[PDB]
Amino acid sequence: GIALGMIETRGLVPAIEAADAMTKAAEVRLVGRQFVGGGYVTVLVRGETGAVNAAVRAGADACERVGDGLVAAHIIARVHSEVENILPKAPQ
Amino acid sequence: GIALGMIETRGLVPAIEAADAMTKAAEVRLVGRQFVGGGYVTVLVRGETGAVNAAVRAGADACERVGDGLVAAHIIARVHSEVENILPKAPQ
Amino acid sequence: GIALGMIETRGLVPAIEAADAMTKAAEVRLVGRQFVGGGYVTVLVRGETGAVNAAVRAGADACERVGDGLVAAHIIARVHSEVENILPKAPQ
Amino acid sequence: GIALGMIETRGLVPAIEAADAMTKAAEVRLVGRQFVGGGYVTVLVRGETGAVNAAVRAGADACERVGDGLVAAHIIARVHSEVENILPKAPQ
Amino acid sequence: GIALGMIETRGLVPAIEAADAMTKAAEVRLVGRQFVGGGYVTVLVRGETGAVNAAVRAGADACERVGDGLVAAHIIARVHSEVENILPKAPQ
Amino acid sequence: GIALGMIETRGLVPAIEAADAMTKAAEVRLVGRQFVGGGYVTVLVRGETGAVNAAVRAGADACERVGDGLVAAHIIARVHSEVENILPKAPQ
Amino acid sequence: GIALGMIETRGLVPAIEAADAMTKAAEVRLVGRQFVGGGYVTVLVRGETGAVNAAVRAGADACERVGDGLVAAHIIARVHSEVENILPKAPQ
Amino acid sequence: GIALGMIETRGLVPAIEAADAMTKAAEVRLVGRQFVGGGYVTVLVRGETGAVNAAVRAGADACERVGDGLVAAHIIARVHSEVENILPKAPQ
Amino acid sequence: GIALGMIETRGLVPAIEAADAMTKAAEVRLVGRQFVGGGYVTVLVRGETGAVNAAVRAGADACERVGDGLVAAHIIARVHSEVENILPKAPQ
Amino acid sequence: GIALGMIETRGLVPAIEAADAMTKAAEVRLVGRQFVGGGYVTVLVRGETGAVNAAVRAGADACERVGDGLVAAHIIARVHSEVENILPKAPQ
Amino acid sequence: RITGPGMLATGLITGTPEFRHAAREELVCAPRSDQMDRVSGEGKERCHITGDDWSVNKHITGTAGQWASGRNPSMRGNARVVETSAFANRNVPKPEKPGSKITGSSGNDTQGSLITYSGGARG
Repeated sequence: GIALGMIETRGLVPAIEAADAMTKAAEVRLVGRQFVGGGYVTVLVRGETGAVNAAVRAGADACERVGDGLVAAHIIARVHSEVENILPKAPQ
Repeated sequence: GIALGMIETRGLVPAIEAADAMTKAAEVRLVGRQFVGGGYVTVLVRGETGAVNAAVRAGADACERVGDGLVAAHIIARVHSEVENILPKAPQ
Repeated sequence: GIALGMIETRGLVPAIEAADAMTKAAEVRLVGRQFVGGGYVTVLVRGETGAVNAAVRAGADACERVGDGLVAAHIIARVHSEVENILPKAPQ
Repeated sequence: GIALGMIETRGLVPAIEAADAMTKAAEVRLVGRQFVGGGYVTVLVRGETGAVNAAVRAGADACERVGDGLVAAHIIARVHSEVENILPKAPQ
Repeated sequence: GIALGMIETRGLVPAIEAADAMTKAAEVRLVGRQFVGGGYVTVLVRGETGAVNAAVRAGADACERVGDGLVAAHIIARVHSEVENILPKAPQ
Repeated sequence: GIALGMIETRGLVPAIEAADAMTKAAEVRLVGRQFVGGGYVTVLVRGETGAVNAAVRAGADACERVGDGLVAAHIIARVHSEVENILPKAPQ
Repeated sequence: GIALGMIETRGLVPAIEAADAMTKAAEVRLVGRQFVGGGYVTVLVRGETGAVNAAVRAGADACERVGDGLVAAHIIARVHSEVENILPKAPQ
Repeated sequence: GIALGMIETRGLVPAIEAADAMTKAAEVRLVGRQFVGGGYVTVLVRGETGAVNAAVRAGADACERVGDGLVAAHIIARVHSEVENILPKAPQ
Repeated sequence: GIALGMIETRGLVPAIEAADAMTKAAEVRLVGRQFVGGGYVTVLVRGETGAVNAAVRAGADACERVGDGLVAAHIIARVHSEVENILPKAPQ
Repeated sequence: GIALGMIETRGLVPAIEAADAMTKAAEVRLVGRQFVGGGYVTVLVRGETGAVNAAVRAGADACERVGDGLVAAHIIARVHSEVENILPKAPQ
Repeated sequence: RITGPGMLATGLITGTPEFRHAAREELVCAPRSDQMDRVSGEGKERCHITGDDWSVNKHITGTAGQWASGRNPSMRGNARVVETSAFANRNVPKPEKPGSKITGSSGNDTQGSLITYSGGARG
């Protein structure tokens, strides 16, 4: 799957809950968790477009009222080949 | 040892007090402490579902009145396999 | 390419969307993504002057409503040779 | 000395003043300085409960009016073994 | 020349636009770009006292309305030898 | 000398101005410049009590109006032996 | 394909029509038909999340006006291992 | 486990959605799915009391609006040893 | 990819725009561009059901106002095996 | 160059005029002339984005009142590699 | 009509298929308090240096103003800043202060700074 679904949150607790609901809610692999600095934490997954749409929706709904809350929940069905250089491949 | 209890605090002093209260209240292991950045600190514990419900409540009460305070108290009863990657296994 | 295109955002999700829109829109190379700190994420692209102008406009419009939003979208047709030392060469 | 005494301040200047006041007040060991992020700087000491009760109080009184101020002053007479892993054992 | 001129900005984009404007405006050599943290980027140049002043004023005007704006603009005609140790020499 | 003078400022431009004023005013030695995070930058000078007291007073006036201003200006005539571990030995 | 799409109906005729509409509409394998009792017949299909979404929409649109009608159309993108032993494993 | 959680729904589409939400929410083993007849499908999960509470709450919430609806959601912390005879040990 | 998505336009310039938007939007393969004759040109892509949906929406939106315009934008989740013979596999 | 500029007209006379004005005006190579059918003629040029933008504008103005006229005038700064398969490489 | 993971987060998700909008968008130096200078050291303009100084009036044009800013095109966006930091959290809402009721010679100062023991109790 090449689709990218990213959910951004203020703090880590909303992000881990978002990642939990995201993965439970469809076929998606948690490729990365990035601390953006200033609080923002981004959890991003990869999978087929239909699966990523369901995963992102589940994550945004689940983590909306956890801690500070959801900042962004975005989907890119096909990230350009250049953008792959700035995306994590396996979770860390 | 599958339930995940996460406490997020503004600063490290409330985080350490929350960690102390959480480990003292129930039979939970302190998996890790994370500096999310921007002043956030998250302490995660793993244990039985009942033990993590008691520990989180005990931790949340303790760190509420210490410094800037508690941002979030969350429980994940069943944690997906993928999320385990972004979850620290032991405290550095 | 000599021209430099810059898009700053508040968060990583808008930065990825901006970078994706920039690269898709025109012939630009994603030289680097930088975490400035305190929630700022800056994406840099290099290309011919015409391409960078088209890419930066696409990036600003693409990420305008995504996440916290866009901070700056800047174009530099030709940087002074001194500035070349502080610009990333390849992303990482 | 097994008790823990933590002081969290907004900036390094009150932290160093707090650190100096605590070590000068009683027989305690300065075991860590932690840049939590976003300005928070935690300085924590280990010593006897009486020695760390008198060190933390002096430190708090000294760093309260210095710089931005004092965020928290905390004492844990008995530290759970699990929490000992997330506590510094020597200055960074 | 040895006079030092620094411009501080919120975010990297105004920092790079400043550095571009100062280098192009007068006979100054860029010597560093520091990520202070919290979304602050400082660009330092060196040159003759008159040249540095002309460059810094041009840079201030240029980055004043780019992104999140300009925080500071400073020239030190002669820098004490001690402050040379906390100043970057060549951009890396 | 063992007297310690610490000046905290929001940003780096005030810190460099503060350090320059301090080292020029009295016979103090600049031992470090710490990026606390959250924007704060702390410059530490070591010298004789009389020299450090003069240096800090000059520094506080010089950087008060530069950039976002001054956060703290502190003097410690004698620093405890324990604290000197958490104090930089020389600038980097 | 691990996504599950279910379409309950009142009577068997709308169920068979829904089963035929769903399989024809997209790439979904018809896992089974269960007589729930009380005049409810459920048809379950499996496949990719995108395929199941197309199939379920087609099935619901086909059985809406057939006989007594539609009771439920649901799409589960990911099915937990526990729910497997209550679904009809054999296609026939 | 000893805790018993039951959710009754009108049809098998509302029951499967509950069963998926239950087992996903907490570590509850799905013991039975009974066609009571007349269009009632009952799902019983067995687990720890804390786990079952989370499971039943998650299960009831998920299928309240799925299909004809949720009839009831009932948690029994421990059933009388006599009532164990009328409970399903494993799913059909 | 089984799923098929066809966009038909009056002329070739809108067809090329639709093809570019489709292939950029999601992960699809441009299997053929057919000159129907009489002004119509049909660009059809193959991919997964989810990707194909996102592709055709972008293609329809992109080529709507280019040249004469758009004639039809059709999506088929899975064509019948017989229709596979009258479908291109690679562009002429 | 990779930017693609396509001009479509009713008849070959305006199409040839568009090719002449386009190639004369800027530095773009004429890559293809296509007879779509039904009277449409498409002339394709490839060059740098700035070069292509001037050429398409010149061609459109030139063929606007020659014969039946200008159906379209489109620029694609970067064409997806998939669409490269359906584009002519050189003229007939 | 059709339930599933699609119905969730109706407003939150921003993505490719439907979110994408369609066919639309006295003293020599001036008073220190009443003065603030662009350049802050050495190039400070507060003090009225009289003579052949490096200052430039309105008559002269170049090297500053529109001749620097106008070179590079720029755009600006109203992104939302919370500024989460120790300084910003200096006014964070807080729970009621702990109260000490200990009745022994405890060195219990209830007028000083708040020193919280385990549980958040004051001491």
